[PDB]
Amino acid sequence: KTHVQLSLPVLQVRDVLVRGFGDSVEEVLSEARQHLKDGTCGLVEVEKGVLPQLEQPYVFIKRSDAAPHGHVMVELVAELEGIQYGRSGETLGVLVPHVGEIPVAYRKVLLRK
Repeated sequence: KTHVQLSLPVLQVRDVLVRGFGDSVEEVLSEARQHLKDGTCGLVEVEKGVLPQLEQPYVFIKRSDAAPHGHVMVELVAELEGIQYGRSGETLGVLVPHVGEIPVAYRKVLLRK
């Protein structure tokens, strides 16, 4: 299927134990997609102070359309040293590995795969 419905655990930034997916733009998009498929991907909502507490390259989910069954359609965009790889809409948050942290909420999305 070209899209998959997921419900992503929303994590507080200071609880995150593994603060990024890897060391290159290509690796972090790859690992983010793998973790989404395996159900081991969390979401950190971006506010002042958040991104400097996480590791670059970043992987964002961004809105890709103006929302079936409650799930916002999203796509992945990576960022490294101020340059983004991908072009999309408003950021819904930054993706990180989930390794058991307790979430504050869940965010329903329809992920373009």
